[PDB]
Amino acid sequence: GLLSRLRKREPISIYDKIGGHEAIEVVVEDFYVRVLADDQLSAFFSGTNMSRLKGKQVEFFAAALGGPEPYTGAPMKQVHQGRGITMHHFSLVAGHLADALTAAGVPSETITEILGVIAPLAVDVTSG
Ligand code: HEM
Ligand SMILES: [C-]#N
Repeated sequence: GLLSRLRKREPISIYDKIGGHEAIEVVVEDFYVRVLADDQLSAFFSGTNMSRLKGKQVEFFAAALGGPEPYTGAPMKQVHQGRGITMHHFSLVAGHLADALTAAGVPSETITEILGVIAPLAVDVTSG
């Protein structure tokens, strides 16, 4: 936990500094509200079990930012490949993530840091 890691002189992770698991859960919920209300994106998730996705994304986002959480989903390249996702789509999704972070009160500097961890994933997520 954060306390245990601090007693062992480990640096504070992005996960811990934005409020850990509960912060990620709040942000992911908001994020998908934003994504599904965007006409340019909603169709990608037609028929997708959103309850299930949100759970995987909470795990994935937590793990990526330094949480202890198990990621239980499939690899990014295999999940997204062939879905006709372009950098324009990727960027919109990253935009909604930034907007959810802002709405949750995450300092802009830390959102930029989070996008620096996420942006590289575009190589696996896009086909365009
Ligand atoms: C920004 C970086 C992204 C991350 C970290 C991410 C993460 C994830 C995760 C964890 C899953 C769940 C995989 C599983 O079920 O095992 C997933 C699935 C999915 N993602 Fe993404 N994603 C990203 C970008 C995008 C974009 C840009 C789109 C479309 C514009 C997209 C559309 C989808 C779809 C359609 C699924 C599968 C839902 C289903 O199985 O029906 N993702 N993604
Ligand atoms: C992908 N959400």
